[PDB]
Amino acid sequence: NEKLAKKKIVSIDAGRKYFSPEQLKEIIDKAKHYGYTDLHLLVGNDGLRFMLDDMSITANGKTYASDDVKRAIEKGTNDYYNDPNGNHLTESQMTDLINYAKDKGIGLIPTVNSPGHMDAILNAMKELGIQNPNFSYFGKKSARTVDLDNEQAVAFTKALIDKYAAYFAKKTEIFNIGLDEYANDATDAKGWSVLQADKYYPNEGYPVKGYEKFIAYANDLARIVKSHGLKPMAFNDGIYYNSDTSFGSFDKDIIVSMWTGGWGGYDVASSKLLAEKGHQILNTNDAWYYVLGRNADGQGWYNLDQGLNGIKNTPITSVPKTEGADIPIIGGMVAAWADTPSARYSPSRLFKLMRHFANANAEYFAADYESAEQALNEVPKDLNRYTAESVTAVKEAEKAIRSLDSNLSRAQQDTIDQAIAKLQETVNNLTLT
Ligand SMILES: CC(=O)N[C@H]1/C(=N/O)O[C@H](CO)[C@@H](O)[C@@H]1O
Ligand SMILES: CC(=O)N[C@H]1/C(=N/O)O[C@H](CO)[C@@H](O)[C@@H]1O
Ligand SMILES: [Mg+2]
Ligand SMILES: [Mg+2]
Repeated sequence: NEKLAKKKIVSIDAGRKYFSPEQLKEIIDKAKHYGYTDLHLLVGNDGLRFMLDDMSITANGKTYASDDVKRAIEKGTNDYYNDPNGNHLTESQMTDLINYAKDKGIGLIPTVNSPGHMDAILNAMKELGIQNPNFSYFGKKSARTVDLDNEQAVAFTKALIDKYAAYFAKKTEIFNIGLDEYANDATDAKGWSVLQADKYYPNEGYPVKGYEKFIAYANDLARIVKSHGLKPMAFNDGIYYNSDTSFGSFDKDIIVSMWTGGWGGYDVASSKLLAEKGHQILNTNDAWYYVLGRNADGQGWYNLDQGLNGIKNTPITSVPKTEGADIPIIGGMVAAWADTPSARYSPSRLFKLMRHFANANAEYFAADYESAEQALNEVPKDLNRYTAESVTAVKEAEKAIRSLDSNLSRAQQDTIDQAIAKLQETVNNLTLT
């Protein structure tokens, strides 16, 4: 029961790349079928591909008009990637999508990423007329990351997150504020080091109070999200980067999506340290990542074969960087990404990844009762014209299906399937008096 109670989530990068309501519905269908609990839909991730009906934003002592914010975001997204399939989901489409998922017992968790992976928002701010929103590192400007010294750019971004969080209030549980990979383009993936550097290496031109300002920013977004009754979530890499607790403390109410154990020269906090600090953890192990278009061995990092191997070899309970500690989890999340958003989206490949994650951790995933429900619906309603003996058999087989534990896992699917087969057999054996 502890296993089935955890979240099982599929994540889809619909920030970089357009996904239609139809495509997303198909993903929800498969998520439900395979025993998942939630769809994690990035809508702000480099591109920004979700537009509310009212996008007016009040910040910087004015209001930026809804139609101007919309045009600025559409344009800004296209400058990142002008997807021939579409630009953004509308509010009507999102509301319907959330309802469609809810009716299948699937939750939706959105991400609108900042202060990194926000290319489109930075573009949109410039189109509105806000100056120099981008972070720069010794003359190299980030296309993805806002400068936390820029009060006007920061105020706008916070007000945009508030606007989205207000929409998602009461229709979702968790809002992912992201926070991953600060200035990864401008700093060669050393952005957290750069933000912390001035404290330890002063008078060398590193950003003054960089990391301290990042903690304040993260905590302000957390406050914003919490005000709407949503649980804030964020990726782990910048949270106590280098295990450094001396700059300040992160809001404990931020759920940590633990996706990386770090790499050479990129020393992230262990999941042990994060749990000890009082954060709940969603295991988002990059062992299971799939980047669209990288479809076989040799086709690059996070290719489909690598992800399928990661799923086979790294269970849902194996969290990045545990230090050998027992790390509790709220659930696990397998993620598909669109780093090259011109890549073809292949539903079958995504569904293979999803199916493998479910099968490899089958005790955690809900069983499928849909065919059992259908089988019961197909039983002839009136049995009077059949022999007592053949009728009793059908009634007992029906009882057997209705008696199944309603909380079986995917590991126990055969119990359900055998019960369906028995009912079908007894119905075919009904004999006219
Ligand atoms: C908003 C919406 O379309 N809801 C439908 C639905 N959402 O998943 O599928 C159910 C069947 O599974 C239908 O009974 C619901 O009417
Ligand atoms: C939290 C996270 O996963 N961040 C990035 C990532 N960094 O290595 O890997 C993915 C796959 O390349 C990218 O799509 C993500 O934007
Ligand atoms: Mg650009
Ligand atoms: Mg009926």
